[PDB]
Amino acid sequence: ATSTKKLHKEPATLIKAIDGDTVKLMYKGQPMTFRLLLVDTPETKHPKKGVEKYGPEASAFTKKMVENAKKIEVEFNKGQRTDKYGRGLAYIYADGKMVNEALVRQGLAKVAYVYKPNNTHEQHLRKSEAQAKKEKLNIWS
Ligand SMILES: Cc1cn([C@H]2C[C@H](OP(=O)(O)O)[C@@H](COP(=O)(O)O)O2)c(=O)[nH]c1=O
Ligand SMILES: [Ca+2]
Repeated sequence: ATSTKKLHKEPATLIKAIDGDTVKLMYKGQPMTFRLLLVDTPETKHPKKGVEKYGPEASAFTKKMVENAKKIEVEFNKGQRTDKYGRGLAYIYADGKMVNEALVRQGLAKVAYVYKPNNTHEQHLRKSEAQAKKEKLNIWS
């Protein structure tokens, strides 16, 4: 934790975006896929369901946002660095834009998994979801 000052923000290079909630970044030389902490996007794959309303689109935001971005950083919480899959969870940042929250403020996502204490950003995306719901964004539509 040295001086850092809480959570640290590490650069990274965008490789390939899967959907709203998941992408492959080159965090410290080495390809790796990442999961968005406290956040869920309408399922997109797994037949165990099908295209969740706002699914395809829900992924038509994270992609570019990352592509249109010239640089991006990753913020590790305080809990586990990755989930039982090899996919690390963080609020991936894009030009100071909280994708996880960005997507939340947009009605393209829901607040899922708040983990203790790997959720040092709860409230934040919470107020947003309330705003995207107080008006009726996509889902909450
Ligand atoms: C976001 C998140 C997902 N996970 C795991 C739980 C879920 O398991 P299960 O798939 O078996 O239901 C899965 C949901 O991630 P997806 O939104 O990619 O499905 O990832 C965590 O353990 N901690 C997390 O913060
Ligand atoms: Ca999802």
